[PDB]
Amino acid sequence: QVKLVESGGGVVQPGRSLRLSCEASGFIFSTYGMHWVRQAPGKGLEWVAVIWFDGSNIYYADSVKGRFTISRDNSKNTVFMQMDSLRAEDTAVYYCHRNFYDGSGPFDYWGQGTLVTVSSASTKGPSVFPLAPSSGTAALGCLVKDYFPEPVTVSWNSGALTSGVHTFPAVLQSSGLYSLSSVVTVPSSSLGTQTYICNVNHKPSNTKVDKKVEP
Amino acid sequence: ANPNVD
Amino acid sequence: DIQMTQSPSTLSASVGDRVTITCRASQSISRWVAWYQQKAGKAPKLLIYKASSLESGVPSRFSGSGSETDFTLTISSLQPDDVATYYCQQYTSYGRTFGQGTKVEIKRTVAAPSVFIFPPSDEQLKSGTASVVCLLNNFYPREAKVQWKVDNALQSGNSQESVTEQDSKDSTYSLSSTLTLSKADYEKHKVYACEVTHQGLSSPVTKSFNRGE
Repeated sequence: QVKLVESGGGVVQPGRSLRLSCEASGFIFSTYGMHWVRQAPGKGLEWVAVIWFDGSNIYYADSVKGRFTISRDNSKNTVFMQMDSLRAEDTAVYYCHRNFYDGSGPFDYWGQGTLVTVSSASTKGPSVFPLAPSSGTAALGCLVKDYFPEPVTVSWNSGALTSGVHTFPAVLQSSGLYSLSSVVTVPSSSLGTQTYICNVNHKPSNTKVDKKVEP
Repeated sequence: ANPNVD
Repeated sequence: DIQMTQSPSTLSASVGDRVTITCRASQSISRWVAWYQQKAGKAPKLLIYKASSLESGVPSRFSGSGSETDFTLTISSLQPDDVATYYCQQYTSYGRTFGQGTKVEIKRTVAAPSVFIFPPSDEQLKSGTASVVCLLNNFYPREAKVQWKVDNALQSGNSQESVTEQDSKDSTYSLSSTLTLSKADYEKHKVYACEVTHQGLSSPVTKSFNRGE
């Protein structure tokens, strides 16, 4: 089917440059256009740029005019956005987006977004610690501590365990590094038979940790 | 008329 | 370009209530308005297009109306799964502009939290730091107080909280409070306890453990 995959996010120093790409699958970019839409943390959606399938009809929002450059690969089904002179206000999740309307109905698709962090800090992979179930139902979890920048994705048993999972929003510590915990409630009947592993992914630092949680 | 419609 | 003005900014209502959200365009957009729903941590989803038509899969309780400059999104029967932020959008031309968004919260009955305490892991103690986590699970309303006691000494400046968004089915919250100390300062005291007060609890519930048992 249709999928849009953004890549290129991570930390970038203020005043420096960063290149985003969006790979489009399940359709040919031979009609209509492609959009970039960004969302600052806790803020609203903001359309940023558009490009047509043939490179024409390029428009930018006033907030990024003269700094962002949208373009498409003439050889592949991929669109790019070069982002120069980045400032703190540019920190946002950046979504690749495609929308049009036919007699068949609406065609509206979004990537999962990539987080650009405009910061003077360095990238740091996290450490993963188990929240062991101790002395009805029992709760266990994983503490993902001291990482920068966001985000960190956490799953349990490679996504086979979802019910009762609470992965809390990250918290900015005194050190300036992020930390979060993901917890899950299970019946204490299963602590002796079922294995519980949290899968932690920090893409900006190429960190993939599988941590088994034991009583 | 609309560039996103038909 | 065309400016979109959305209201209200935030609203809370009960299950089954009618929710009304309005958008204004700075100039005529005919009926080229769409309404998007975005839930916590996920990408936006198209709900309404051409002011009034529903995207595939959208429940019938979502409706839209309006033309030219004034448009309205209506949820005829607010459900816990509708807790999200909603955005209007015009698509008259090649670009887009969104409204500021309306966060929709839901009201429900009081639910007391289940409190769990987690001692610091031994691998973190080998790393040189110590974190004590206290978990408040599936409660309403959001307002709660978590007090950290170390040998019955109240703490301040060394704990941080995080709260999930309302659950998509029962609309409760869950909260985590993390007491972060140095390994040297942790191996000092004996008893670590988190005291929790909440409207659903008759008296403050305390979860405690002794260091190294």
